[PDB]
Amino acid sequence: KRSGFLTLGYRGSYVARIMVCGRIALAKEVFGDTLNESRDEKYTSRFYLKFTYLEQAFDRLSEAGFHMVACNSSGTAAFYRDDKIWSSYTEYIFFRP
Amino acid sequence: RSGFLTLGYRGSYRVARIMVCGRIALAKEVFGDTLNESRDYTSRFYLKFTYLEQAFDRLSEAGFHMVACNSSGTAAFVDKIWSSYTEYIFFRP
Amino acid sequence: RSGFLTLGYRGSYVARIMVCGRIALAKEVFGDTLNSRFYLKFTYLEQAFDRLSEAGFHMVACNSSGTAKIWSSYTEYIFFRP
Amino acid sequence: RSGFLTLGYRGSYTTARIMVCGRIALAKEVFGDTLNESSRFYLKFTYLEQAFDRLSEAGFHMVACNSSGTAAFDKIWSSYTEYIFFRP
Repeated sequence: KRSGFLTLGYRGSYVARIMVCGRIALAKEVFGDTLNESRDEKYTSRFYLKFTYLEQAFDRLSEAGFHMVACNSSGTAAFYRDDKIWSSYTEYIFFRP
Repeated sequence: RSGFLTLGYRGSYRVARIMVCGRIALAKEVFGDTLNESRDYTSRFYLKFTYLEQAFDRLSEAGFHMVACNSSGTAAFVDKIWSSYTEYIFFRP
Repeated sequence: RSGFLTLGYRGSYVARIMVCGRIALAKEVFGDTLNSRFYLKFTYLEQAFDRLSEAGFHMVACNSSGTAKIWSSYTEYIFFRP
Repeated sequence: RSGFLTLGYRGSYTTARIMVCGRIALAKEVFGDTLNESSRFYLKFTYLEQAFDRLSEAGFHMVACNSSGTAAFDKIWSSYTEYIFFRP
């Protein structure tokens, strides 16, 4: 089935890492040869994106017919007391009918 | 004087409740009489007459900084209707 | 699944360990509860970090403030699960 | 003669200057020429153990301790501990 979900993970710290989770057939259709599997899962796996920024991944998902459904963001900071270093991780859940 | 404060915002995209968890001394110092205990979320404390932006101003003037955060927002068929629940962790040295 | 958990306790170096967060996350991690300012509280040997570590939570922040003689401190631990 | 003094200490123990807060008369008496203007000052040629000895020999007792530590992704820890001393 061409329908399904695709989770887009982004681990940033304010060249980051972009993750793609979901069925393999859906990941290869939207992202092509930018996938890099890292198993750590039946018919689904997690991939890392090369030669692709976050905005480009959105354009690939938008043209493929996916829409953002859920978004799980979380960040933690560490300290003088005015300057902090944030380390966030966001998951954008996309779905295609 | 030092310690943590937790905010629990459950909004949509203005009728959102703001849960507060932490020491009673720090919560009373920042929010004052806007603290209320629901006699009906492990703290049962919420904020009256206070939006999320106003809660950030009270924490900033009191000397608290956002050290951690975790948001989770879903969407239903409607653009769309987004329902997000966010937990803010504030800390004052 | 995700969320924060806070463990605050007033000791004299030990009283109850108050728990902050959601009731769903509190009962999922702990088999103990109660009825600071927190409705739920755990009274144990302070080895609840294991019940938090294997459950998926990690210590992300900590703050201990004590005053004097005998010291009366109040420590707050911040745990988070992705 | 009597007053308060605070010793700020910052560290970064992943997976260290010393600050002094108080009156210039009390800070100059305890730490001599080790403190420099940053009132607030920072110490040189002095560790945390030696700073406690200078306050102990001067008559200051530790009355408060506020230790804090924040982490960020097995992570980068940023700890800040200040000791509040007082002499009658």
